[PDB]
Amino acid sequence: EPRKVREFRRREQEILDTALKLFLEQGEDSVTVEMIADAVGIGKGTIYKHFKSKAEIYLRLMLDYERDLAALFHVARDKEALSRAYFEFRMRDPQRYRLFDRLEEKVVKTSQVPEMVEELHKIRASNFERLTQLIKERIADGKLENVPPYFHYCAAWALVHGAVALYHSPFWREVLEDQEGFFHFLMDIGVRMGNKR
Amino acid sequence: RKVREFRRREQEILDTALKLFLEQGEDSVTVEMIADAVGIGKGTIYKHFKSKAEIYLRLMLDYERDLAALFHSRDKEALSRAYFEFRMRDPQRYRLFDRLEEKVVKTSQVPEMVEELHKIRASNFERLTQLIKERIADGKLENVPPYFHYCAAWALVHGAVALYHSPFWREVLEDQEGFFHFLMDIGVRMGNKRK
Repeated sequence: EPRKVREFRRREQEILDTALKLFLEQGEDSVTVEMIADAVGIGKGTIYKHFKSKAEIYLRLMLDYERDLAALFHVARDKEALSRAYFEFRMRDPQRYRLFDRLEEKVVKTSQVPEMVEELHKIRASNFERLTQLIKERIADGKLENVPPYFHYCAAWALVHGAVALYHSPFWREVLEDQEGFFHFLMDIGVRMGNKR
Repeated sequence: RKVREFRRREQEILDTALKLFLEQGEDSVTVEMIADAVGIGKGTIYKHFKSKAEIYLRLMLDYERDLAALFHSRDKEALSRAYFEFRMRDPQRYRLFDRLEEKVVKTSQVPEMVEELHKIRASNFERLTQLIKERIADGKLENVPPYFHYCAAWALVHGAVALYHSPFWREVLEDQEGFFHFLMDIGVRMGNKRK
């Protein structure tokens, strides 16, 4: 684990953590590589050693999301607890969720960075298979109703999507007085959704 | 009472404006095109609808009155299910109405109808809150603030409508009518108390 590489990776990560933060505070189309560099304490030449364009930063953030999801699914693990962790992971960062929805149009569906996008789709396919495997196992264990597994997949997607929209609604955030009470209620809903009667 | 040369026609004007709105996008549809699809000239501008905005508001007002009629018609579970069915049928109309919130409702257009829309939406909000409170009191729903259940119903419906607009749904999901009733089961079962 040489020092040179540990410290290259650590800077790379600060670049990414800083870019996301700037993207979410100011709107991604404002933010340049240059501002991300100034935010981190480094210059043009240095940031280009890690990312040659904002688009590579964009895709790398989404790849890291997909790798984080992959790591959550990676022994007879507790599938109920994994279901809860899956919803918590998905609803943790609603701003990032919403950013990724726009990045889907602005860079994924254009292959501005074609090698990274090709990779993104393959890990997504694997995460899709991992999530539906969890579904099939909860069905086989009698927890989930025995309907096509994509029914539960689509339910989960819908719940996460509207939960994120709920958090972006001016009307909704004020009615939501106890926000962590509600969050845990939402997790319970997700784990319990489509449970066999 | 012979009044209904007007009645019949009005419902046909609305039914056809909406269809055109959803097929071609509302910004592109004119009263001219609506009188055309229905088979009339401009016996539509005295047919109520002194403008398209009045058609827009009428459609939203009709939607909220039908929602109101749902709550009026004893079986709280069957009513909960009818509510989700009502909200999730026609996701395209749900999306039109969302755009009209910004394009029409939150402006000075047709203020008398917007005022009425705000009132009956508050009415319907209170009837939903009340059904929730009853289901909590009757032990069916978990005893947390009613707005927990209300926000959760809003999120399910909203995410459902987006799902119905998604590349996934219309190309890989096979059994759409079974899925629909599965999603309504989920809404009815959301937040139920476990004994």
